[PDB]
Amino acid sequence: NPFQFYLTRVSGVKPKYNSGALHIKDILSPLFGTLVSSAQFNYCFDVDWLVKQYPPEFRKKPILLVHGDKREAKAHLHAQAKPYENISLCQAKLDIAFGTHHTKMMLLLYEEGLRVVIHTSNLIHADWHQKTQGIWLSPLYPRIADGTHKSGESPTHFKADLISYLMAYNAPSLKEWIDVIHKHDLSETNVYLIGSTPGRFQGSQKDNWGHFRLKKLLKDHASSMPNAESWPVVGQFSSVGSLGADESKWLCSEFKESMLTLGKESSSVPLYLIYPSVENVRTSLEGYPAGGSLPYSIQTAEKQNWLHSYFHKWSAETSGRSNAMPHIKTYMRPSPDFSKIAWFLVTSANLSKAAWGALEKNGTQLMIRSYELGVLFLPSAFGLDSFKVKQKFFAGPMATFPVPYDLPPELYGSKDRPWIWNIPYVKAPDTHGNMWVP
Ligand SMILES: O=C(O)c1cnc2c(C(=O)O)cccc2c1O
Repeated sequence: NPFQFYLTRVSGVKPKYNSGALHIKDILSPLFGTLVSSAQFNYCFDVDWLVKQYPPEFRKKPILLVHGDKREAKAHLHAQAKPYENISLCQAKLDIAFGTHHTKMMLLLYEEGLRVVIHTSNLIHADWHQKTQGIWLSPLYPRIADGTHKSGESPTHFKADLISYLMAYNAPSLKEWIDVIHKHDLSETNVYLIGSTPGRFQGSQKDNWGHFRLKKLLKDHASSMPNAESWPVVGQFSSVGSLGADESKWLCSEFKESMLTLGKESSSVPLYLIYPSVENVRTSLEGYPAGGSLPYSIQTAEKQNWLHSYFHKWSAETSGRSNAMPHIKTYMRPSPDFSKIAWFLVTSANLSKAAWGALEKNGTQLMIRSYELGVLFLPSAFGLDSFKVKQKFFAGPMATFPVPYDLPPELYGSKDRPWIWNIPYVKAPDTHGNMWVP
């Protein structure tokens, strides 16, 4: 397949639903390359667990942990890593309030080249156990011969864009990785990088990040089709931020407007949002504890009940993952009969202004609070007009895109409620016999 989009392994599904899936031990295996050094960008780390996922022969190679923790949380992470002399830490600066470091990425330097992994899982056991998570695996990027002067750039500008993302940290440990990337040939890359970094961007920088970055890519590298107004937008996420008192504040005014862009020309486009119901969580493989990773608070939700009429259940029969709660986040543009898609994005970014950005200063400035990272699949980058949707995710022309959940999405029933993690659920027990009492 050309897309190299994978799901993580799920404990408890039949082997046919894990055949093409990846565990972190598979990604770090010597079959993928002979490791020299690695950088782990993430949010939450269990360092003891993380080191055990590297093959024994590679467990003393240098590891850089890139995180956003401050104060006591920072001290706790340093204490976790102190027993391992080969682990260094890089604290991503977070100068805007309520921002976090959500980017999930591995940089893997081998004897044989370089690989980039952009994914959705925290580096803790539970995120790789029974959740639906997404992985994009780069090709093995060869080193450019010393003395050869090549760009090593792809038609999607991935090399320059990844360097630009890392430069935004202003961090000495990442300048080392920038120099590594400069020395490798990334020309085979067929995805576009979509990142968020904290800041206030105007003018020439407005299109670099967040939902304006997506809009720019869709204007430049996708084509509008007739009846484009009939092609829905689908967003699928594991958390929701405060979006405002009604849909016109942000969701349907600037977010949806960026997502409905196609081509360079001058809305009743349906918007489907997929987010687990309480029943989805109760009957999941993990039971109610799965909701520990779906952190929608009652304080936020009670301020935006208008939002929940957009919500659709989690269903993933196509990949055997209906009971594996989603921590992947995806956004896409299906055709009116959901048989084709105009593009697909997998990312760390949840449905929030912090992650995607919000316009400020009379619409002249995009303010982003957090670090996020994802990759965009555009048909034009594969020589196509659209992607056909793969009917079964793990089944057998390889130019069909593996969408990991069912289409069309199913609207919440009248008795369904969105999972809200900080209220009790004591009416019916979960798959382990327990209630939820936060
Ligand atoms: O992967 C992430 O980016 C991420 C960020 N935050 C949380 C929280 C929280 O914000 O307290 C609670 C539970 C899960 C996550 C999580 O998975």
